[PDB]
Amino acid sequence: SRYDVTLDQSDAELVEEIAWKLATQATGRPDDAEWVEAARNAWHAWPATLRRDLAGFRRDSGPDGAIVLRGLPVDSMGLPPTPRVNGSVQREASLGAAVLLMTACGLGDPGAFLPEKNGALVQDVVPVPGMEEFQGNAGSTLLTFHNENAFHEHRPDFVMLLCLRADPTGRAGLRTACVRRVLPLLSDSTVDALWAPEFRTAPPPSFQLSGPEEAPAPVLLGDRSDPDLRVDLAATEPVTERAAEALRELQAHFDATAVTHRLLPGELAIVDNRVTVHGRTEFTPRYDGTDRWLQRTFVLTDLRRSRAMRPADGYVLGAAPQP
Ligand SMILES: [Cl-]
Ligand SMILES: [Cl-]
Ligand SMILES: [Fe+2]
Repeated sequence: SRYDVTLDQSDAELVEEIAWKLATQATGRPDDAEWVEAARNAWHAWPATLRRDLAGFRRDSGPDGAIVLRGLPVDSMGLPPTPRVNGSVQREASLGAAVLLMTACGLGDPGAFLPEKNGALVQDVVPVPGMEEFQGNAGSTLLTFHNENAFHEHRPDFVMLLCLRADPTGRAGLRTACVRRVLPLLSDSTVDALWAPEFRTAPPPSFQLSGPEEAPAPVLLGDRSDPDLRVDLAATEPVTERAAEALRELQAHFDATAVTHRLLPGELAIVDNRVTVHGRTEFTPRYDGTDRWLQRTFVLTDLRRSRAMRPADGYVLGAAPQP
């Protein structure tokens, strides 16, 4: 399978060397344009085999709309305890930030949203005490299936998750479900419903004090046989009864066809957010610094499209127009 790639020893050693040099020698820090520029240049030093694998995935993300690469460099012996605060982000140069931002520049460009993790390009995904029931990074309850930032016009094209520390408890796993697997299984009425403009996905309160009551829109987008989708099973509200039934059937088939991944250190999951939803199983964190630790970076395949939301042609998307 070209969607599960283990680095051979030589390639893993070359990537480690490149990542260390970037992390230690590049001027500035990960969120600075000059550091992203260094990562972009560093990406082109990677082994050609890996660049070819990623280019292949970008061109065709396959029936599960996801790839896992294994054997990437993480400083396990140097890793501090897993962070325990909401909004934990990687502001300082590190091996993890190097790996993520280099890969981001290979697939497109990294990006982030000002109202989410303060627009940090490399974001920690860790369980936070008191946030157990929360539908987000910090929770440890069941995270229902969603496209990342489904409400947003310039939502991530890819979501990348690098594992620094595995969940020691064995109950946590990333779940990904692709529309390619479910579409041929869906009943005709459900398919019709999903193409109809009968679903409202409002932005979360963090993204606006508020205004424009979101116009109803379809869940399925683009080609009839190979559509994209835009859904959040927590946030998307059906406007009609048939839309409600359709979401229930959609969820059922996501659950039935989802791939569940327990990531290990040095493993990088890349999800095609145009065709694949993700979620996470419930688990019981230890909250003792040994818990699951992933770092996340979003990729925009055509950064240019979001320029109106990126002051100074930066990597942080805000808002506006207005009139
Ligand atoms: Cl490209
Ligand atoms: Cl996992
Ligand atoms: Fe998510």
